[PDB]
Amino acid sequence: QEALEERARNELSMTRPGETFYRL
Amino acid sequence: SKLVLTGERHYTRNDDIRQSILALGEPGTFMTQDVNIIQTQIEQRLPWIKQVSVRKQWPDELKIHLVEYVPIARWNDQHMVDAEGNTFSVPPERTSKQVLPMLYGPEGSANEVLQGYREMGQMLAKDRFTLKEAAMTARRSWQLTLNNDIKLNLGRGDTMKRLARFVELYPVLQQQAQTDGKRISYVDLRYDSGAAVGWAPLP
Repeated sequence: QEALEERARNELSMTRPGETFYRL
Repeated sequence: SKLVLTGERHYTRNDDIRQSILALGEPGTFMTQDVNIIQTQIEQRLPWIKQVSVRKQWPDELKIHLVEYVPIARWNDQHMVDAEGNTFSVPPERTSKQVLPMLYGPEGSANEVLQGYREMGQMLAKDRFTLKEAAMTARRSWQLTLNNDIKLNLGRGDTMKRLARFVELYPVLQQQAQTDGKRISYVDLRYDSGAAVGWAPLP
């Protein structure tokens, strides 16, 4: 459910259209 | 029979007590009833009362002393929690203009949520950010709402490192939203060492 979006987000550096990404 | 009502009362009004009594005896009165059932009835009809004592004082007097729970936050939305993690509720006609912080969690997690709210509020306070909302999932992922209405998505990981990253990055996110005439709407921290930002037009 939102577990999927956490891995999608954390494991691969994936976002959602419209969001800005910053990498430090 | 005289009935003497004492204690600091913020939510209870006198009809709450008299109704608890009449709804057990009759339209007539109350003296050599059991004080322990008058106490139990009041505990059950008034869930915001943390302690009530019922005591016969002669000549002819029944003395009731009340201690109310004191909320430090709304719990989920329709309930409330105090500073020790106790859960209670108050008819919302009597609380509809209060402004309290907002906690959310699964049904027995108030203490856990309140603890996390306390710890994380402490850290944000060191940089003059103040926490308006805090929600915890059954899986124990966290989302926070600042007083400036930015939401923060911390997921499940080291929530304190992600919290520190927001604070480090915040001045550029604010310069950037400053430049394009937008406002920051949220900051997703669920990455190894980055942040995804969603914007919103200026109110």
